[PDB]
Amino acid sequence: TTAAPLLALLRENQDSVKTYALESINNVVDQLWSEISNELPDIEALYDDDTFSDREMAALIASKVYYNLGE
Amino acid sequence: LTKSLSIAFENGDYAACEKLLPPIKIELIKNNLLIPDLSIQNDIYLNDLMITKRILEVGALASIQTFNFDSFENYFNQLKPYYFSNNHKLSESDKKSKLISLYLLNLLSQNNTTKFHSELQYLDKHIKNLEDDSLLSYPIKLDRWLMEGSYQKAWDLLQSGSQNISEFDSFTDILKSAIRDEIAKNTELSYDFLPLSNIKALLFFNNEKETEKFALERNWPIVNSKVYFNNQSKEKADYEDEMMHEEDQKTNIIEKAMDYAISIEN
Amino acid sequence: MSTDVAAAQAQSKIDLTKKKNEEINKKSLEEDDEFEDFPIDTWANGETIKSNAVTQTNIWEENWDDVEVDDDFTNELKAELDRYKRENQ
Amino acid sequence: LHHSEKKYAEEDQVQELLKVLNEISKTTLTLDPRYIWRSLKDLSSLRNQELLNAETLCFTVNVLYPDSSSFKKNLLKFITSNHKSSVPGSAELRNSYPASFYSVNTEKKTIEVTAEINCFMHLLVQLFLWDSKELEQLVEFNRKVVIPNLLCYYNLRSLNLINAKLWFYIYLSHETLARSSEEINSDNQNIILRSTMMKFLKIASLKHDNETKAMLINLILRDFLNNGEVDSASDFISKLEYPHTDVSSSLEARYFFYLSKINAIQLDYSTANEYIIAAIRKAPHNSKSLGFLQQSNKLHCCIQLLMGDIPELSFFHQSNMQKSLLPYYHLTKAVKLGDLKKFTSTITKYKQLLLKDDTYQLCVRLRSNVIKTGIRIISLTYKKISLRDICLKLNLDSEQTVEYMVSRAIRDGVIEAKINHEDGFIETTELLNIYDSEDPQQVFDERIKFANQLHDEYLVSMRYPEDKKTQQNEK
Repeated sequence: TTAAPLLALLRENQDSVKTYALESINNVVDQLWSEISNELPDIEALYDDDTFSDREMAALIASKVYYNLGE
Repeated sequence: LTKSLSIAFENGDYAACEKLLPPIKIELIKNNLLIPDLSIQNDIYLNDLMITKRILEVGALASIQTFNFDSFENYFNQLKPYYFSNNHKLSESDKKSKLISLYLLNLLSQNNTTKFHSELQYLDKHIKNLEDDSLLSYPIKLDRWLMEGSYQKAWDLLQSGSQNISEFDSFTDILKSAIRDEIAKNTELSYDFLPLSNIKALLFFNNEKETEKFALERNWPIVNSKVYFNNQSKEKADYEDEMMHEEDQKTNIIEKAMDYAISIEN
Repeated sequence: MSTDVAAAQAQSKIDLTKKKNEEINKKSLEEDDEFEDFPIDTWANGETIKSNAVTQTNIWEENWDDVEVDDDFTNELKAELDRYKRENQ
Repeated sequence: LHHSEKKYAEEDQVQELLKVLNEISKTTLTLDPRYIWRSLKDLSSLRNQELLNAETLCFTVNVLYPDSSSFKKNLLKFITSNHKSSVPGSAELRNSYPASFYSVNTEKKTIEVTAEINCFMHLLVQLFLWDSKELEQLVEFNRKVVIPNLLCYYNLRSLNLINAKLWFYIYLSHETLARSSEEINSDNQNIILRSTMMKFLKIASLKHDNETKAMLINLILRDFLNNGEVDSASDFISKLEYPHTDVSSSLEARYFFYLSKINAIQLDYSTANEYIIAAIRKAPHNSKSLGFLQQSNKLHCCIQLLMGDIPELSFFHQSNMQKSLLPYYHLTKAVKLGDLKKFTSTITKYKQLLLKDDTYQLCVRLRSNVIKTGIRIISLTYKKISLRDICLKLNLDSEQTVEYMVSRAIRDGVIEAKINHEDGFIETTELLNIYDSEDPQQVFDERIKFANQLHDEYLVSMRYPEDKKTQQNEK
């Protein structure tokens, strides 16, 4: 099955779901990466706001995606 | 709470649905934490999953009315492989049928006809072969008439679809606007000019204020009481010449010979 | 077998004990033969003769109006008489 | 009888492998050591099957195993126990020489190079059970052998080559169960299966091993077609990373055949059509790709209709079979006349066939293109033809109905025409002479660039046979 449940959680505008999205994605960052790349911009957005503590998590996840592609 | 969302939809108050959504999305997390999200299925899992899905079903329809397309798309992605798996494991609702059909119309108006054709493949194996129609004919038929290129047939079905309710009334307005932008593209190459009463008939409009507004969006003077399609074509060509993405696509003859010469001498 | 026939595919990339295993891998991943799906399933086969050189798989070249019936003998016959009727009216 | 025949058969099997282990460990030359295994696989299996298939069990004990033994034994029991027929001194001999496996590595067990030998063994059993057919647990048992061999023997480029066949059969056995019926096992295991092969793919990138990368790619792509979740197949081909250095000609067809399907469902039928002709060019054929090649022809004809310019009636007669292309010959004809009723009768008739071949989705659009290609013969035949005359021919509602259909097609480029509403006729636009335009300079550019590339390539490939021969043992 696709990553389609995982991407949907990020887009949701309630702040508690955005935190939650990365907790799931983090596990499968190396296993699915050609289906988690649509809402990679959602993950770069969360870094910009300093009201998240998930700045750390957003970068951690983000770097790894680029290497999986082979960049 | 999850329950209050569901009875608010049947009452007919969708403003009410709309204002229970912000608490609803926090408990929707709790519901996800209950389940292992499709990696082991149990029978205790389905009693936990009824709490999960319920939110998605009610939430999804209610978003269509309230103009919350991001949330409708979000609730659809979560919900969908649940139905697909095991030919239904239950994971079934009457409300299931309405969501598939309204979701096909959603893509089409955005002009993700690409995704429309992908999305179809999935649903044919899922329910089109097995349970026959969930009101899937309604999207598929519009698609056919756009690809066929008859806009009369398609416009006629939208007129009727707003004389019917399945929530097709909420997507007809969008697919009216979407069809109008598509025919302007076709009609640049077809005509050089038209009477203002002819453009009016063809791109479907009930005022001449609409027809000229539409013309001047496509940068076609309405002078002489005739349109002038060629005028927009000139300005698209200039836009391209200013960029450096169009100059090397052409490839000039000085460039072709010199690059030809250095392969040999290499 | 379409534009780029079966002959050029055996002469360019030579059939070897080396290549057959790989070819098995093509067939299997697709899943089964679909040469043998049709005469079991349908209990019918392809086109057959109608006058010879018109239909049926052959190295005989064919027409592009093969499917169209020969009523042409009639149509020229009717063309003469009908033409006298219009001119001499 | 039995004791002798199995004795000699086990010891021969070990020796042939030990040499191709050695062969690959001497520089890099990927393709040739591989090819040895492909010719061998076919033969090793048929020899094991004659004289009872417990000739494999002697080989299975004469490798260090993680858990292959249990799975193999079960089959013997079932056709009546053959573990008293294959017995030690003829099923277990390490000897004091290597030609039934080296004695020094076996005792020490930390220098052992049993690895690739072991991979070739597993494959033999999986194949016999694959012929017979077993599902569900068969997927589990295979899957349980295969992962240990990555993990007890260290990974090399050399290791990935032969475990590239191991991957094929797990993946394949799960897809056939999946299309049989959905099941609680199938939904869950699909997640693991999809992900694990995607995980090896970047590791293959890191290796720089081009053969390995191609095989994992082809397998992921295929699952998306089978269950219709092609919303993924699209994201998969946004990226490109498919190599062509150590990738076989047989594989290059494989990529292009499936790629051709994804392009058809983004409704770009131009590069779909490109890759299906392309797929045949790379493809070899003898008799063992006969199923694939048949479907290659069928897919080409669907694509050509989607674009709006008919293939010929002669086009199917000059194909060297029409003996399964008999539905798609009928499809060329039905679109061709501009006849709607003929399209209804055939699509219902051949419904099961269309469903199987993943060509049923395209026929919802090709219902639409009956009329669109119906126009294409009439506007071509007659340069100027009234709006009303075309209402005659294709039995269309209104004059205005004509204008709409044609206008779409010319944005898609099918007609190449212009409608004039003040003089009440459609005028099919000219192509003119393009000899006085800059168009032939574009065609040549394609030709020139490909030819320069061939002169540079040959010079490199002078050198390559010379290396192969020098390494090779005397003749």
